Amino acid sequence: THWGYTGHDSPESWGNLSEEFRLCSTGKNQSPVNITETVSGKLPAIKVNYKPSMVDVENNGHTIQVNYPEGGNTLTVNGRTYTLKQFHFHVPSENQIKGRTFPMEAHFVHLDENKQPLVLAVLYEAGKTNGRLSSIWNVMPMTAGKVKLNQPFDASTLLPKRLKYYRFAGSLTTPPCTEGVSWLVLKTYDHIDQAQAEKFTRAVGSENNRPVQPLNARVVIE
Ligand SMILES: NS(=O)(=O)c1nnc(NC(=O)CC2CCCCC2)s1
Ligand SMILES: [Zn+2]
Repeated sequence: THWGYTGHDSPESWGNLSEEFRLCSTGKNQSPVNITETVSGKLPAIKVNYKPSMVDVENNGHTIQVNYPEGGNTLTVNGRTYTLKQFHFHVPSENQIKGRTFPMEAHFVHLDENKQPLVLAVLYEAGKTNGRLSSIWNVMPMTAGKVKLNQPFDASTLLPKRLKYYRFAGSLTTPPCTEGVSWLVLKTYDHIDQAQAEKFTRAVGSENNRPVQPLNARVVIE
């Protein structure tokens, strides 16, 4: 069933579009969130194991996604290795820090051996063109369709050297809004410029950011 960010299909309505999307409205750990107060805790360090891989880029009406057919881009935290299935973008950002909304957000989506989801998010400030993201922008399908990018791609370079993060539990930010998703949101911002935001949006069709969901009982660790 169709869903989106304007009209009757918009997030306020995802629950009612079908039986499967019901959690979108009745969830109590829904993403995104606005990150206000936090608990200072001694979090486990992220280990990054990203390397050049043969990737392919997809526009599906909703977002611009880079998919990894072959495993071997992984991420280790507290003993468990999480495999990157894909990364993708939202303009503007979905999550917020202290009321604040970022020009763009990227979500690196992993599963461990046990099919336990983990999203790693990177927020982008407005600034200089993003040189590392040009490879992907330069062949971004501006209407629905999957090309297959011919230069290996190093997600390595989209992650910062400084890897402090907010930690909470949540959900898919797109239907069916499944919960039980680990969220790790990176304190070091990257950057994109005006041209890049508008181009992603041009292509996707609209702003693609679900509204911030109430934390409820959840604590964000910092
Ligand atoms: N907008 S977002 O970053 O929260 C999303 N990222 N991935 C999404 N869906 C999938 O990755 C497929 C897969 C299917 C079942 C296991 C978990 C997720 S929504
Ligand atoms: Zn996302």
